[PDB]
Amino acid sequence: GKGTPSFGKRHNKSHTLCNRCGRRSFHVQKKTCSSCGYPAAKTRSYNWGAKAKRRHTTGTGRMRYLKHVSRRFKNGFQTGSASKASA
Amino acid sequence: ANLRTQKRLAASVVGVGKRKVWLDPNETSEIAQANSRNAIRKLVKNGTIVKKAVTVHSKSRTRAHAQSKREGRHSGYGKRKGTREARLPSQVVWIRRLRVLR
Amino acid sequence: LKDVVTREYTINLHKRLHGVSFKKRAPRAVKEIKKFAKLHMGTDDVRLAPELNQAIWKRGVKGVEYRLRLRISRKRNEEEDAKNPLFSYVEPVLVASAKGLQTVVVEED
Amino acid sequence: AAQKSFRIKQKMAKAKKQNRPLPQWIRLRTNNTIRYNAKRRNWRRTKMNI
RNA sequence: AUGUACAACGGGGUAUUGUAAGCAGUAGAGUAGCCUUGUUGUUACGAUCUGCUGAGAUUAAGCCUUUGUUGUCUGAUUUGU
RNA sequence: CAGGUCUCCAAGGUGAACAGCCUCUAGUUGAUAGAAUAAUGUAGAUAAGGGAAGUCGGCAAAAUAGAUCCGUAACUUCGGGA
RNA sequence: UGGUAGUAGCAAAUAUUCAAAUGAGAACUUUGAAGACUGAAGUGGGGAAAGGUUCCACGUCAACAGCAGUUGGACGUGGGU
RNA sequence: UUCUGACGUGCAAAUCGAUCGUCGAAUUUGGGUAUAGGGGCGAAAGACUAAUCGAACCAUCUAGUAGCUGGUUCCUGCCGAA
RNA sequence: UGGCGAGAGACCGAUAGCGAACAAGUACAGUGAUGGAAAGAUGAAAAGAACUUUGAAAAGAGAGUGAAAAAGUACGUGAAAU
Repeated sequence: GKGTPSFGKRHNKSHTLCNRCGRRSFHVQKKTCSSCGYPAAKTRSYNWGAKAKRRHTTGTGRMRYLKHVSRRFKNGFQTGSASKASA
Repeated sequence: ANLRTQKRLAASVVGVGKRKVWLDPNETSEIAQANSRNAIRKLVKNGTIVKKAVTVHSKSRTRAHAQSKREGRHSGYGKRKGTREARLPSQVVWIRRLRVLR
Repeated sequence: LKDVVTREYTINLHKRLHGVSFKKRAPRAVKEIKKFAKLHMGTDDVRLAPELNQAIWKRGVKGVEYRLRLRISRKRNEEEDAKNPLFSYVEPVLVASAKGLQTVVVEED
Repeated sequence: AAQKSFRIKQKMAKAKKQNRPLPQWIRLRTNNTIRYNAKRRNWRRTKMNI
């Protein structure tokens, strides 16, 4: 009775999509995510989750701005525009 | 051909369910062309798909038996399986005995 | 060489559908009439008829009649021919009581 | 389900537009190792879990 | 493989149940309808009963027997001191 | 995957009945088949005479059973027991 | 990757049959003719949860449907709320 | 409940069949919500807490430690135990 | 032992080296925290097989390209079990 006829009754969801991390770990009754910790203002990661940081650090996504930062350091944070020389 | 959709459409058009339509087996190539409901309404009108009228459930032996019960027959003790206050309750008979006198 | 012979028969199904399971009798009537027409006409491609199919299944699976009048026609085949050039075609005939009738060679005119 | 919010249907739209084989012209392209689509999600095999 | 052969039917015997379907009946508890209202007064309804009816049905699929009717009767394979 | 998962509609006959059994509207005819039908199984049966003598124990089956009428003891908390 | 072994087995839910069409090929597709079943606390009509395109059409038969396949909740392409 | 029937490399990591308890209330149940690990909850069986429970699952400390079990990769020669 | 930009090796060479030489924190499993793969090498170059025939088709047989198809897109050499 504790096996397949009680896996019959299993037709709800305890978790839904998290808005922040999008991973489907958002607990509905507690109203807090269990993977990223939304809506607490920090992102939960722990030093025993060595692989979890490897799944959620920088560089795993687009790097929509930092990709351009180091290059913009190399030129010395230029402002303005360049001129025309020849050819 | 493969006339699944034609039998479904014919049941939806005529209104009788799928167990009673009659796509005739001689004109099957014609019914291979009629793929829309507007063509099913052509093939119902001229007589290529018909309705196959209802199987008879004669309530005639029922009428003869109820007529015999009206005559007094068929009501012994071996046709009497419920209790005397379940066939006709005593409270019903009492209300009839006393809505009349009152 | 011609062999277009058409005959009639009584098939006795009680001596052939004896002791069979009830939910198998009418299909065994069918498989038995095909074996009958294989025995008599000699060809091995036998076609029954939906009239004959109704005549077996008048009484469900377990009510096939005792004697039937068959009419077996050994016609010649054509049109991308099968492995024999002749086939049987087995119709029923309408009679009141099938008991008492012998076999009859049907004349074609 | 049969009466939905919008966000789940938006992800179903993405899950529809991804449920297709390779374009036939990629297999001729220079330096190609992709021989099929290794992410075909069917509905009888893998539930996407929203 | 051309035979007082065999098979499919049909006939007869044997056997099992038990008197069919249909038609008829001064049989039928009674119930109405009528008229010359009767000394069986009839017509209709009426489970059942009687007569043809020890009838009908089945009978070999592991029963018997048969001069009747209709048919079938060489397809394939291997084998030697 | 012969399991599990909340609810609405609701036909005719027997029958007290939404029981079982048969049909109408509706839907299926899908669950590998063919031939034989040995042992031993699974599922259902039926048995002469005796009757639990079987067995740890009447375990398993059988028997009763619906309705109508009559009749209904000890004990009792006086309601029942039935 | 074996022997096991082409065996154990593919047996609950009373059940299939005939002819035609497509086709290289129909026990299983389609139509028709029968025969049955669920028998309205239904193997019927709608839904909630859940699934997410499975809905619907055209084409195809490699793989899957523990047999089959010209059929499909499959495959390919589109349409649809 | 019983058959201690079926099945027991199953239809099924607990179902199938007949029998049987109860069926109007300390009833059955959907959804929401509350209670969480040495804590929750318990008409109490140490039962239940997502096939896990005399103390859940996950990761880390962690390659825990073991006087205990298993294994320990080529040849020839010289000596050789307890 | 983080990020960026560099140089190197008495290191590993695809069951090794990071979990990841490839669409690798990917496919997938779990309610979740999390767990987490496998998978490189035709040829110099697609020249990746026109054409005829058998078959319904897959394919075969010839033919042909290629140094070589005992390299044919299930593609380098291609062992042992079997």
